[PDB]
Amino acid sequence: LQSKFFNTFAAPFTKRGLLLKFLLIGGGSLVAYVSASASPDLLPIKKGPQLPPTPGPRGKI
Amino acid sequence: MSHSVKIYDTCIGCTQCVRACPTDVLEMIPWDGCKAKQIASAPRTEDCVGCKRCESACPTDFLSVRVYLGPETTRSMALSY
Amino acid sequence: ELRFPRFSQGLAQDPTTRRIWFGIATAHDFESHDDITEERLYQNIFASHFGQLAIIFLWTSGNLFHVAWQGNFESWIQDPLHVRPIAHAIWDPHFGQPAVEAFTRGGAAGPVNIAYSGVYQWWYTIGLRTNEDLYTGALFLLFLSTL
Amino acid sequence: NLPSIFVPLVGLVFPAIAMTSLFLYVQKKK
Amino acid sequence: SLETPVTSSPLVAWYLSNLPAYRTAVSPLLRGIEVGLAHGYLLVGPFALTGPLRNTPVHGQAGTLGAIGLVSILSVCLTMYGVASFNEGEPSTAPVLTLTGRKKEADKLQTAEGWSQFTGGFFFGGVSGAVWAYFLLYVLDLPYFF
Amino acid sequence: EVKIVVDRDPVKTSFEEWARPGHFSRTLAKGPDTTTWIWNLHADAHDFDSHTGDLEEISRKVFSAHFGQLSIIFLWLSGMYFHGARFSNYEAWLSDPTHIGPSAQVVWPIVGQEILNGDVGGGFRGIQITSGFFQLWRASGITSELQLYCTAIGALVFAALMLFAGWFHYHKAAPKLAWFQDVESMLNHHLAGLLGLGSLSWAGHQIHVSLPINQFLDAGVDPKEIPLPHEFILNRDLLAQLYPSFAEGATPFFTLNWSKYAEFLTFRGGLDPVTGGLWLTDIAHHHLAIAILFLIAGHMYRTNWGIGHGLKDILEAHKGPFTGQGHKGLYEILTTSWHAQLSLNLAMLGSTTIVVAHHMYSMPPYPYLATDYGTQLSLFTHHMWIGGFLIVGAAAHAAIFMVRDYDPTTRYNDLLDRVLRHRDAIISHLNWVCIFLGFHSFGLYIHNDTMSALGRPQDMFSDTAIQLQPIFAQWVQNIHATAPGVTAPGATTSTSLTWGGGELVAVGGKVALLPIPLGTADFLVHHIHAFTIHVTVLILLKGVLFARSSRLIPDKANLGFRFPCDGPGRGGTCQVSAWDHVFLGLFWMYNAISVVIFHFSWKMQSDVWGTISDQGVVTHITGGNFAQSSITINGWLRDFLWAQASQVIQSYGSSLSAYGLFFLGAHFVWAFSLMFLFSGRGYWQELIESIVWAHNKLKVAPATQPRALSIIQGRAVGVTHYLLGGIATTWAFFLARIIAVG
Amino acid sequence: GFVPPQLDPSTPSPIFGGSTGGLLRKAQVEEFYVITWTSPKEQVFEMPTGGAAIMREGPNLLKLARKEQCLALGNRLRSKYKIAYQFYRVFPNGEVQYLHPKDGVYPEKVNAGRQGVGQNFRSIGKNVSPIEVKFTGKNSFD
Ligand SMILES: CC1=C(/C=C/C(C)=C\C=C\C(C)=C\C=C\C=C(C)/C=C/C=C(C)/C=C/C2=C(C)CCCC2(C)C)C(C)(C)CCC1
Ligand code: SF4
Ligand code: SF4
Repeated sequence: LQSKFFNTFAAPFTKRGLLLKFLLIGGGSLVAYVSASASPDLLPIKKGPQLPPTPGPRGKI
Repeated sequence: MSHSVKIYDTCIGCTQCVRACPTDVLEMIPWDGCKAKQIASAPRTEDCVGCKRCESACPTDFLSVRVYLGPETTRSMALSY
Repeated sequence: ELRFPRFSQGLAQDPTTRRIWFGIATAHDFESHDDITEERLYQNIFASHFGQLAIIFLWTSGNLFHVAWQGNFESWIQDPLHVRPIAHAIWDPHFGQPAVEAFTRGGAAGPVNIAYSGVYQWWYTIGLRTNEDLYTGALFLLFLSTL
Repeated sequence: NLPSIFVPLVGLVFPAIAMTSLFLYVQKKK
Repeated sequence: SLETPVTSSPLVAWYLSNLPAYRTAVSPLLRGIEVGLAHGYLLVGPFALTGPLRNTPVHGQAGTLGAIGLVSILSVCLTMYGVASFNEGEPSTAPVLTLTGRKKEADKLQTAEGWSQFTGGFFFGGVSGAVWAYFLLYVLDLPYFF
Repeated sequence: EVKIVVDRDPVKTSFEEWARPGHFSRTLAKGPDTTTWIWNLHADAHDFDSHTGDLEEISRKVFSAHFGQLSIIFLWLSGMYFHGARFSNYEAWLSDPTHIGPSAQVVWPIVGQEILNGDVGGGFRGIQITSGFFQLWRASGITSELQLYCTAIGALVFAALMLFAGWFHYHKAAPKLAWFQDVESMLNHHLAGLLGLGSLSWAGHQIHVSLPINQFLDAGVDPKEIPLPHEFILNRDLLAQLYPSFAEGATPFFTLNWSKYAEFLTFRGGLDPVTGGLWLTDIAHHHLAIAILFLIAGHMYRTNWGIGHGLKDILEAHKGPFTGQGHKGLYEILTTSWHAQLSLNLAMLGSTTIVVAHHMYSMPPYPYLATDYGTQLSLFTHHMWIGGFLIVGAAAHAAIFMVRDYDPTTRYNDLLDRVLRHRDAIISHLNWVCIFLGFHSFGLYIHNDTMSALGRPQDMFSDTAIQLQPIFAQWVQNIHATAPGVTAPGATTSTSLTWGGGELVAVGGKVALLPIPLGTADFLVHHIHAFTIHVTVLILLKGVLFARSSRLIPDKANLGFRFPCDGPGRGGTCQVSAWDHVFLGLFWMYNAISVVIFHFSWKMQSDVWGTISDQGVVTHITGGNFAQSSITINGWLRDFLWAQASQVIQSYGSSLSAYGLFFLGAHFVWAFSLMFLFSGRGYWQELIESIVWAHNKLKVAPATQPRALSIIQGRAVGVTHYLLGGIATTWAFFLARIIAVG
Repeated sequence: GFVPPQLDPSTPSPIFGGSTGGLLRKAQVEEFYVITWTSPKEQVFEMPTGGAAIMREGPNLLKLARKEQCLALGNRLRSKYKIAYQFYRVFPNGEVQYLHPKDGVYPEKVNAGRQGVGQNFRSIGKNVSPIEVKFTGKNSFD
């Protein structure tokens, strides 16, 4: 019963070289998109410091 | 053929190596170039593990049996797994 | 050879892992390879020197371009004694807010570290003045590396 | 901006594909 | 060899023989997807609860997507190991002798194509297990602590 | 049965041999054809078992060697007591020990070292000491330089007597085998005789001399007019004045109503605020009860009579299902191989030394001891070091036994056989545990340091962040603090004060002990200790179990205990002898001890030690930054290692300046060790060859042919120099810092 | 050469519990070894890879992983109890090979019939420098 669903809903995922291709391109695209679409609320990098920094010793330089 | 053994005519036919060969490599053969009329021979260099204990025994001038190293194999490496 | 490495048959018969190790150390070496002659050795030397020069040129092109895209040379001219240099922008997904704070220095819009390699005094002594100069130099160097 | 696209790629996916390619290579047996 | 009660006993051999990695009476792809969904339900827990966004209302989706990514990486690794060690027409290397001595048919799970089916099943199952753990942890989520 | 059989005059006291070195070794006695001879001579002097084949002669030799050792120990004690008598300020120290630095060593004013005789108070000048003798000499009521003088004399007498006894028992009346091999009576005596009667006689010396004079000094009197000890036993009326019960002779004891003596024998517990030390009544009750316990224990084994057990009759009964035949025959193994006994005893002695180190600080026995900071610290770390060394020696000699004198044909056993039959499983599982502990106890520090340097403190491992709580330790501390309530009514307070309940004991504006809380830092340091100990055990146990034969070399045992390698064959076989396993494990034991002692120093100076204000506010010596700066290695650098290294580095031009100088030489040797540990031999052999040429050119080539040290000796000299450097560095650091600040 | 092999049969094994020193994947895939000897009396002997066990009367049969262990045990049996022995190699195809004596007489002493595999009739100093033979297959010791 469950065997037919498990076979058919993962049928194209059986060829191995095709599998490497799909997994790698999908992982790359996914990480690139999620990092390019990262929201600043969960990442302290996607926003700047937003405060006036400190000057180094000997004036500023 | 993994490692390599060489024997030179300064062999005094004293037969310490064979008694100290761990894996049955060397032996003696009838020669005419010493009193004992016997010289070394290495027809079993496959199982030559590579420990120098053989030539760590030869009490000659500098040496008379050399153990030149080479590539590796499954038995020349004491592998057991 | 039937398997890596393609330059020493004696290694390829090592089922022990040290194969891979000595399949790295003895690659550039040329005497120890199998079936190597004199003129072949020299032609290999030539190709290797060309590769090395390509690497060096790409390296300096990257230096120039990175300064030109995030550096400070232009507004560094105006006061080479009160504005620290800049190397390249930081993008580190492991930072916390105070990290981002303590790195945005020298008058930038984000975390940046200070260029210490002395490249500013070099590119300023010859007399370069604008980012466009650095772009042109980077393009020239990149084309030279490809050549 | 552009860093967010490139740095993750040259940090994870490109090193991953390089490593798996060299793995496949060194494990070859003709 | 030594045979302690651990390595030799009725219940331990029974248990180890019942889990999918040795029940040769099933298709290898199905054993693969079973172990995949097993590990999928497995890994979501700590990854989500102790992730670097746990103090955020997004921590659920975050941990789940991270679990999915780890599953994908490990499926890649499985396929890579298979293509490295398994040739495409050569025989199997699975234990073909049981404890009694019944000469067993060479386990198709230990074949190139069989390993490929196993890898695909494991990947799909890991994805399903992760999303199932998500839907059971953030919709119907009373009787647990998290 | 058992008798007094001995033999008469084997070897004559003739100097015939002293002029012929290496008389014992046949090869050595021939002559030094090269220079390695004079290394090999010292290298195998004490190797008794390689000089004969019968246990009788080596047993006689070790019997004499023990006397030599005891003579050296007695001479050392005599020197100590003398230097206390003729060169100390001990009387001035007794006058008031609150703020007078114990000094017991002056230096001759010759080469500018007068500065060494720094200011120690009490009208004295001398190098300050930290051995801690003074608390003992105040416990035993010495209180007079005449006593130190006569004690030194008696110690010298005993030393000469022991040396004599040695000479006589080896040369003239040599014991025989059936004496040595007779362990039943030895156990019987040493249990009943030595330890028990020892503690009993000490309880005597305490209840009849120490207790009254100490109580008088606590009342506060110049020890000049304090009544002499013998005048406290001859005339009873003094002790009568002190203790009413004590004026009842011996009736309340014999007549079983012992409660009368309750005054001077009691079970108070805790510490004594007058001196922070232990209530001497308690320690007397302890020593006496222990004496009785050892005496009743001593009567186990049948020796000559018909009662009592036999050490052969006890083992063979035990034989379980899994193991099978049990301990059958083990009695013969532990009676026919000295090295086995040496290993067992060294292990137990190292463990006892460690537990003594621990129990010392947490329960200061002596009076005015928990307030002389440097003394407490130095004692603890010394005992720790001695224990570590003893343990490593135990493992080494166990390996030596495994190699030489083990044999299944006659010294059979069915237990050790099983153990060896599955060595691989043991070593594998211990190795995996070592990896697991290493990861989850050091990577935690690495994660914490990194998440600190990345401006994410609220993702750290501490009390203020993601939290790890040592709950079992606090549980045990609560139990120990609530146990004197119901479980142990006969007590008054907790067994010590370090348990998490009670008040603090402070004398002379300084604190001595108080409750000790455990933070996440303590969890982490405890797991670091556990990991390092597990790795040292892994190294040494692997060495022992694989000393016979490994799956790499099949007949390792035949090649002997201590040999450098088995050639570069089969891919290289360097460091396979058990000797090299011990060479490795030594460094790891050093590391374990070093981190343990650093942790101890920081925890004490950050949570216990320090000063107390007039109102009662405590300001610890370091400010109590442990639970917030022990969780980052960078912290260890900053807060503890760098900061508390000041007093040693500014120490030039002061009394403590000596502690400064060593702080460099300690490092230097420390360097030097690498030169031997890293290089090989053939290089040095060729260099020596060229130097021999350069000399020979001038007709100077010595007949004692120069030779670069053999491999094993190279590793030995390397490891010795390294241990010396490390221990001397930590020694100088500790002494300078604590004696300057504290 | 009237020095025939003996075609190692299947004879009983020494009494031993079985332990972690036995064979591994290697023996089951590549090769292993079997040593065989006749014993004079049931005694005790330490196996190469751990502990000790007893032998039986008549011929024995012990299996091992590598030739070195077999020969070490054989030298022990020849120096401790003065008995002869052989050891054979096996391949997963089913082949059996006879290795150690190769004539019956120990290789320790002379026995004409052995060839001269690997001699150089010149002292060690006569070897030449790698430059004289570079860019070739040959080496100095050949
Ligand atoms: C004068 C002279 C010189 C020089 C010298 C020098 C330069 C030296 C140096 C030295 C150094 C550069 C360093 C050193 C160091 C030392 C040491 C370091 C020692 C130590 C010792 C001891 C004895 C210790 C001990 C101890 C400790 C502390 C720890 C443990 C415990 C004990 C107690 C054991 C010349 C050549 C000109 C000439 C000749 C003479
Ligand atoms: S290497 Fe030297 S020792 Fe080892 S076998 Fe061959 S010859 Fe005998
Ligand atoms: S080398 Fe030494 S041992 Fe080997 S044969 Fe010649 S002489 Fe006899």
